[PDB]
Amino acid sequence: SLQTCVLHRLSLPLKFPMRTAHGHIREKQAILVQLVDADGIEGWSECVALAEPTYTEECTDTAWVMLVHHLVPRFARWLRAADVDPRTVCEALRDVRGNRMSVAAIEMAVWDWYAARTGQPLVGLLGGGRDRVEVSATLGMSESLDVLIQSVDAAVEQGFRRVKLKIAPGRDRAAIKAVRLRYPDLAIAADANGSYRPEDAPVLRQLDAYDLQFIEQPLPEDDWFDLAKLQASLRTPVCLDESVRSVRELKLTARLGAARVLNVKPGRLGGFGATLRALDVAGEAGMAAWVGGMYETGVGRVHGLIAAALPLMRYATDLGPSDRYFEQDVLKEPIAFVEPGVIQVPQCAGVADWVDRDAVRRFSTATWSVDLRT
Amino acid sequence: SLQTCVLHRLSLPLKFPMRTAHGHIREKQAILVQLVDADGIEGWSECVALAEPTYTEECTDTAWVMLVHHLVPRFARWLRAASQDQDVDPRTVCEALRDVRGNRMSVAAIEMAVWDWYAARTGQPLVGLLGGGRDRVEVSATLGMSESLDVLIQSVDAAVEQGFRRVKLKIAPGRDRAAIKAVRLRYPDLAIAADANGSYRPEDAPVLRQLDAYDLQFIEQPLPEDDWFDLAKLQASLRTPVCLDESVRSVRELKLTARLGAARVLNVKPGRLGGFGATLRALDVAGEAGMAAWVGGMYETGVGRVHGLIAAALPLMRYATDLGPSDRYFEQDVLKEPIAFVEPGVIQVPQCAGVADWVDRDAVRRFSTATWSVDLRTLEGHH
Repeated sequence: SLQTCVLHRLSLPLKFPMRTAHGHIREKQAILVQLVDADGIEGWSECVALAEPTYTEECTDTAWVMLVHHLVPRFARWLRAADVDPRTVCEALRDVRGNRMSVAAIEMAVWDWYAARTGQPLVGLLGGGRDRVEVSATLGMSESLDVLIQSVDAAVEQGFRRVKLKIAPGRDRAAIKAVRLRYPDLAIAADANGSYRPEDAPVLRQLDAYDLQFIEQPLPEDDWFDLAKLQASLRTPVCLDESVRSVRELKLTARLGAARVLNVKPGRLGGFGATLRALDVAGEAGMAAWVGGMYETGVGRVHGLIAAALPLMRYATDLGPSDRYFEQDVLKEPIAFVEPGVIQVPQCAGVADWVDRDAVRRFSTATWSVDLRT
Repeated sequence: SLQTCVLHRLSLPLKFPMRTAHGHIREKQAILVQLVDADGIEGWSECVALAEPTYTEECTDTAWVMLVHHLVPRFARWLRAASQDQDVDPRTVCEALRDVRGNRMSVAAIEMAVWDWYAARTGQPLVGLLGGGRDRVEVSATLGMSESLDVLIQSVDAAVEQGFRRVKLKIAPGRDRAAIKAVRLRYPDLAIAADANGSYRPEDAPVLRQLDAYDLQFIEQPLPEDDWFDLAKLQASLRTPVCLDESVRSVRELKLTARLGAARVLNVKPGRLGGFGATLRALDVAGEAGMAAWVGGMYETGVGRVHGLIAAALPLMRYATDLGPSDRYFEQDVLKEPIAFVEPGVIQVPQCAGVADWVDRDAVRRFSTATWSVDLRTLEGHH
């Protein structure tokens, strides 16, 4: 008996404005979806599209009109044709190409609502066994090795269980060697941001000595055949992030043996059902995965942490505590470490009771709603 | 220099309702991009995004905000760069937008209006500017499917009587072999293509293989956009070329297609690919790979249709275009003079140094549901 869909557009000041090409990003623009049934029971979710289409093609502005004028009307029409199963929600959105982050916002709000409605932990409905998740810190490159080392020192001293070092041609082996020299037992992964070419196979192979968890995006996006050849020659798992947009590119990856680890963003995949399907494909291929982040508000952070509880999510998540992102977030209690470098998996039956509604009112720049029966 | 950009959101009544997906609709929404320089020289283009995101992920609503709030500001910033100081080279305009992912139909509208402005500024035919040699192009007709084989054959005769040099039949499992067999027997020498719109699955391969007996020019989009290896295996099993349209959105996807042997024919739509420069890069790669290409349609207004016929002049565009005369689609279009056959089934390639002079300003104005203008030097616009 879902009755209302309310879209909230928010701007939250970032604690640590991020550098871009021509300036800086100081606010997180996010869209929260709030679903309300006839009895007042709610489910919420966050569309993770970023303000500018620099990381994927969706951005807050285009997500907003996609929800308002296309996906919400479709969802309402589908509702008006017979209790609701959150596993079937994407059937309403059958005919829509891409727009997976806008689609995810609807689909995840419906799961969140259904957890609230049934009073069952959302993580339990999805099949998440893990009770706590380890968290990684990402470290930028530095021309100075001493500066890189200090950044690792500071991370380890803040509790972190994994570090992920950015690397690139001429700025890889020296750094990783010096880090592994200093911390023989630390989990270290590397992120190459597509800076290597197939000729660099021997350099990457050289890194096998350091027992990296994975090397993320070694080659340009869509160098699929080159990637499959490169992974065949490396003992270290290749990890893909933006190269795998959908369950399809995942099947391509599996068939070619092009990578062994996935950076999963449930919103980018199109929601919880899509994440579960991806983990099925991945598990059958003998791959493993971890949850990456999109500097989410606490609503999306909660859902990401729940996804990180899923069995195949064997590596550390990039989702840190709220206070690494925002001075003030949208939850009554911020997400925080429960042990150094470790976060408790959210056991809420839906996030709604955890939302600070005064904080959502204050950060809102626009609101739009519709009666789903109309 | 270029001083103003005006975006026009249009709604054009159609002669009769066009087929949606599961519906029909009365009116074609379109976005035109208009650029004006300090001397009053103009370029136009059409953003080909459809009203619903059912063919690709872009639609009218999202393309409008992408243009207003993201791409036009980026383009203004680039126009003020020292390197655009004396000449604006349309070849390089995509560098203003190099940090945007996807959004290729919105990107293409910028890029193509700049090409168009540049031809008008230099008084050179846009087609020669892009290396398009053909002087004329042949035109195909798309025929819907009916559970009546009579309706079908009647539709085919009607297309043929009108001179169309190809027919493309809509097909689906259970309504494929019978229609094609009948048309092929009746028309032994007619170019026939088929468009499956993703209606087949890998288990249907035996049915599609039965189709090789009819010598189709291609079968378009046989499978969903679900798995590249299913496609590769199907094409390897078929003597008939597979044609991809929406499955190929970029030159890199075309590289992968060719590497997989997943298809042999490309439906080119410059807007879907990211503009004229992207289209030339796609044709390079398709020709190197042994693929044939042709230009498809998006129910374009006159602006988009003119630009699409100019791309269809390019050397590798070896098959007929789906871009037919204005009047098949609209009582009143945005050109002073409708696009028409020069001979039955044939259209003269536009020789305009830009389409600006051909635009009916009154029609553009009547069909406008929204209009946004911006001073390109400052960045103040209004509604």
